[PDB]
Amino acid sequence: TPQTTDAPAFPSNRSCPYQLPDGYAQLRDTPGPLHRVTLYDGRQAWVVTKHEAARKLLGDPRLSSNRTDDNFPATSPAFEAVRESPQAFIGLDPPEHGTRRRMTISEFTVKRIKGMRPEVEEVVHGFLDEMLAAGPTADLVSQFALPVPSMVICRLLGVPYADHEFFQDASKRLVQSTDAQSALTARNDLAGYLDGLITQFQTEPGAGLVGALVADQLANGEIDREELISTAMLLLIAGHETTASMTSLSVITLLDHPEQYAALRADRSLVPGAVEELLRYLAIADIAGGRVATADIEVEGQLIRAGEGVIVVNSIANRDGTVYEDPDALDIHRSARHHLAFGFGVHQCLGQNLARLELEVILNALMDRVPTLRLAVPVEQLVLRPGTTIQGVNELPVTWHHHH
Ligand code: HEM
Ligand SMILES: N#C/C(=C1/SC[C@@H](c2ccccc2Cl)S1)n1ccnc1
Repeated sequence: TPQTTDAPAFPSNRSCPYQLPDGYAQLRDTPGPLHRVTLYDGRQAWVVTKHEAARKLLGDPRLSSNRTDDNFPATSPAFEAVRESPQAFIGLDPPEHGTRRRMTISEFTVKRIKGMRPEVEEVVHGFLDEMLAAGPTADLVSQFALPVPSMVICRLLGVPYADHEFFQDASKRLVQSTDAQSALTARNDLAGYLDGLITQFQTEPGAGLVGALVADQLANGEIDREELISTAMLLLIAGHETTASMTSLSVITLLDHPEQYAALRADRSLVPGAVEELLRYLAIADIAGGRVATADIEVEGQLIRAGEGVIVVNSIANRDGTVYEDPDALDIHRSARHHLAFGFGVHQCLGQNLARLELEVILNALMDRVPTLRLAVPVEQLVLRPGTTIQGVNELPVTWHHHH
């Protein structure tokens, strides 16, 4: 009795940091914008696997972002720690979505991100100062890739970096837990921490976005205290984990494509385009593609019924050869325009240009200060995170030429 199914298990795990899982390549190749999958609990759901259809469905308000809905597509038991939890605007639909998102946009404008560049460069070179002073070997994740965005997002939020070991540990536990209880505990750890910060700011107004939300919107009853906690937690976790993963995966990927890494070093005007290509190619945030239909939607002859879960798999859409010629070739010179690594539409990543700024500063700094950087272990020996979380590696051993 054959085991072939027409609803393969989803998600799949990467076997190479920068390649689609074998099962995803299969979905990429199968014609049609949609494909059935089976989630961890046996429920069937749709995945979107082509680029233009992914944009269209991300733009369709009939695909709700409401994670509290019973039919929202959960890809791991740990999701249940989010289904029964208060809801940042990543999980809201218009019109509620806009009222909450606009409370935070002032910290992520182009003018603010520009103003942050000297501060980001200082943080980047500070952690490189310390890592290089100590000499190889080092774990790039714990010594550089994680602390840099953590320090940056703490200052943006007004979260004291002195507490970094606490919330770095909680952030990891929340995002990578494979059971609801572990994720729920980390959620509650972070919430209790953030609730105390709020009360402190009500005594002594503080800097940063959390300080501003306490002094203004909270004081005016325009955001619930618990929504403020959920909102700060979203930005804190998003600010830590995603950028850190782009750094480690970009280093791995660039060292596996030395001709392009050399071309990048030789002409730094290529770095912004290289960042876009790396974002398209590494597409680390499929876990951010879940949707639930609130009405029937006809998609190129296929029918999404009201109440069905839909996952917009931007990593697969980003390998659509009708948009990106030879889509599985890394090409830092190609047009990676219109990639979906940050989503599309009303929920397109609030932090996208901070992430672009941090990756540019980081790649230039590594090429400037550590041109002899190389992995200290074979790529095959790295441990990749599973497809139920943000893609990446939890450790990245590196070495380099030690200058005394
Ligand atoms: C390379 C790094 C990053 C990637 C690949 C990424 C990816 C994404 C994606 C795909 C979405 C859309 C989710 C959806 O449609 O439901 C999203 C939304 C979001 N991201 Fe990021 N992100 C990154 C970095 C950041 C950073 C540094 C922040 C800083 C706070 C951040 C904050 C957010 C927020 C707040 C949202 C929700 C926006 C909304 O619902 O209106 N992200 N991100
Ligand atoms: N989607 C998404 C996304 C997230 S980071 C915070 C994640 C989270 C997971 C489980 C429980 C609570 C929370 Cl708050 S969900 N992200 C990543 C980059 N930009 C946005």
